[PDB]
Amino acid sequence: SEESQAFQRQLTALIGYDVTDVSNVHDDELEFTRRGLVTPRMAEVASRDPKLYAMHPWVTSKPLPEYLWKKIANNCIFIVIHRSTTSQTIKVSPDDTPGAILQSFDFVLRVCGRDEYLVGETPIKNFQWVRHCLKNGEEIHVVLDTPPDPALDEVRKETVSLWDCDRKFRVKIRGIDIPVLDLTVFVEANIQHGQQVLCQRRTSPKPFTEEVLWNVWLEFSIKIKDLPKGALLNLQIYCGKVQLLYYVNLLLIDHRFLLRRGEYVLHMWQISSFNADKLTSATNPDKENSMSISILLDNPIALPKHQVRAEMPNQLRKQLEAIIATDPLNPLTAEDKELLWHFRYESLKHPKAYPKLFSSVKWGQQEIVAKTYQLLARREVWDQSALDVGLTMQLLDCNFSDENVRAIAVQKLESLEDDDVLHYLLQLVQAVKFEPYHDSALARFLLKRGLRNKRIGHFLFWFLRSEIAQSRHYQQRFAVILEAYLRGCGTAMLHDFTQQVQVIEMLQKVTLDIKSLSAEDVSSQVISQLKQKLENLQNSQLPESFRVPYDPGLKAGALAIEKCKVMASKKKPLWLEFKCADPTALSNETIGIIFKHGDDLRQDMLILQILRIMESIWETESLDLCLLPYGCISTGDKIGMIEIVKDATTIAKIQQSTVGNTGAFKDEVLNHWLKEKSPTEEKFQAAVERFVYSCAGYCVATFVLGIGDRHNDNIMITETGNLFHIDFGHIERVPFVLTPDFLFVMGTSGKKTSPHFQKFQDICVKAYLALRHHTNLLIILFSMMLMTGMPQLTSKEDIEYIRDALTVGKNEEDAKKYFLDQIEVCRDKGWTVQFNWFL
Ligand SMILES: Cc1c(-c2cccnc2)nc2cc(F)ccc2c1N1CC(C)(C)c2ccc(N3CCOCC3)cc21
Repeated sequence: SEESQAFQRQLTALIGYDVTDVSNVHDDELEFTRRGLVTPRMAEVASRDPKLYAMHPWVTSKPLPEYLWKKIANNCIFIVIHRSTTSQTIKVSPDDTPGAILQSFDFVLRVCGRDEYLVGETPIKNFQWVRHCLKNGEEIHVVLDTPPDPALDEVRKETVSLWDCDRKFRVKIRGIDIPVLDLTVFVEANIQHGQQVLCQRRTSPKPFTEEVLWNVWLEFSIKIKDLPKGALLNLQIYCGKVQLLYYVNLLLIDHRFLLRRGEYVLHMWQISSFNADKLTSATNPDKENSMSISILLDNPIALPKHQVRAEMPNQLRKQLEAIIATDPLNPLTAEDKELLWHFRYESLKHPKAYPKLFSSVKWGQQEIVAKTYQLLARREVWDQSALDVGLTMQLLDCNFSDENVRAIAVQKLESLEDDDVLHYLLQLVQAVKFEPYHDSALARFLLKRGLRNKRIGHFLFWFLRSEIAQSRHYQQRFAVILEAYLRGCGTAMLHDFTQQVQVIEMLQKVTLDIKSLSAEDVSSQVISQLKQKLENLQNSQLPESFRVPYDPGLKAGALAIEKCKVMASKKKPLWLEFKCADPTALSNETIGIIFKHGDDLRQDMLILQILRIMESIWETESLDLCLLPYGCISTGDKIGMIEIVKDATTIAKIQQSTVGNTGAFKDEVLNHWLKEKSPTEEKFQAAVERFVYSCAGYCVATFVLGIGDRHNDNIMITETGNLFHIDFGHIERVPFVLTPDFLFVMGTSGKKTSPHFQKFQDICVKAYLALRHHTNLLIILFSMMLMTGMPQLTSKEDIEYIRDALTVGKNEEDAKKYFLDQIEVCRDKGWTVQFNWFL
């Protein structure tokens, strides 16, 4: 090809990884998966509606919450429509479709300021933009526009069976080789299914020289026929009690159902328990620095494909139901497992048993797996059950290495409306890390949902890009998936993405480079160089405009160079501000972005995403808690962008402005800072109200996530009362932050109970118990968040935190008093922890 000369090179610049490269493989799975994904791409590319894809209307089908109906004025909402200069307002009823607004005099209603549209056979109350304008209390400003051309979305034209082998499995350990290094070393070969170790053998310990040869056949007790698809040969290196130093993996049954054979020279990863990177089929690309193991597999041999009780004692049925009932983090004993397995079919009638049930399968037995597959072909009850994401997630996590088990989870995700895919996208993307193969139902599901929706597609991109840039363990796989998406998203977005990448690489350089200029307190000279470079950048590199990666509605244009700065901070982040590229954007507010190196923002992304989830949980119960989960995209290695939240300062700086440094903390400061930012009493008390919700939200949220105890230049408030935590990329005590200054805004002091503080407790306990009505879901998101986002060798102990936090097994009454105890610890401690942070 001759125009693939541009296209492929263009794809590599957009992906941030050369997909075609085969220097770091030992088989052809990645290349296979590229080819295997063409079909699911062609299928979505071809079946999606050209025009709806072009306008990507962002819509929901949940009920309009109680808090937003109470904001409707006599079943009528106002919409302002703009032509040239002149515009006029129109009365509308929540049920009005855009078409039923068009004939009210071919064009299309575009939102003012944004690349957001109000088109399609859904009521106007069902568009998120409208729901946003009610949320904050804004008028809906639209523009009579001609619909964008689908031609721009155009997509460029593109011999013996296994269950007959009764011989025991064995692998030759030839030896190991470190290029550069006084103890001893041995090799541990685990046959793994999920996190479960089926069989384990060791070499005898040898002296640890830069080369160690064993030449030994490690014979296993598991038969070849007893190997299940998705089994991992996990080779590990310990030294000497012992210590794990290098790990590496190899699928025993490969992507064409063939049993793995022959000579392998695999490069291994170092160490710096439950951790997604520990499961990777990827080899270490650093050939020169890293340790490698040499092995031999020999005996082709292929794995094939296949083609009742329900009357139990009382004591037994209950014991089963007690097991089904326990949380996702509860250990199943041998007794538990044997019980679930025997009552297989009774258990199948309970969708909630599924995780626990398929955790009872002895995957090291061919016949058992067969019975399991029999069982899965009988899933009417499952197939009929209403979607449960908490349940669906549990089956996609690290404890399930089975294509068919995982398929049934992805089956349920199929029914998510595009709104919920956005809510779970990040976590789903991360769950790809648990998939035993590069091609899987989960990867294809993300592929096609991404292709069907420019919004899911846009974030999909950034999420895969984020990992490709900083995970050697999973860049190859994500790269394959992203290339797949890119070859289907259509020229328009490829042009968008291209612009987006260029801009952020221009700016990352200006961050990299500026950071270097400062001895750790802003220099006078650094202002010269920054403002020079930002002018020197706008001259001949920055485009007329680019999409804001954390908000793809918003196009950013020229820089507000005058307003750009670098914080008095040790990580020297950039404070950039951009004019909106949209003339129709009847704002004047800039678009504010922070660029920061030094922090791992993948951790922020994860926590922020969880917060958006807690929000929608609250929505199901008609609660609003006015969390502020600001946009934040990680783009590379310890570097990314952060939404600047307009009119907001930190609690600490409010303490630093009235009292000064060495914080002799005063209580009245916040309340009269608020007062002094409020114009009227009306807008003041609304701001105090917003604070009661804001505070309680972040109280409940931070405690549950165990990130509650915080230094308070990490808590921010808007001039309109909105409290919100920031910089999550960090982590005697305190459950969450509820200081005398917050309490005084509520109207309390030391030991009292104002009208608002009662409401605070009321709102708290409601929020806390609402979360508990999704215990299972939060537990799994938290587990998954730890395993894929926080490198820490994260243990059971780390994860068991949220069990306690959400007081599992406890009744509603008992937990309400648990949470109220928490509040009272904060009441009791006052300024102690805050003061203690200082040093
Ligand atoms: C709090 C604050 C502030 C700040 C703003 C108002 C009052 N006091 C401090 N200014 C900054 C200016 C910069 F150029 C860079 C960073 C900050 C900054 N930080 C520090 C840090 C940890 C990098 C950070 C992380 C998130 C945020 N956000 C602030 C914008 O709101 C969304 C998130 C700010 C800051």
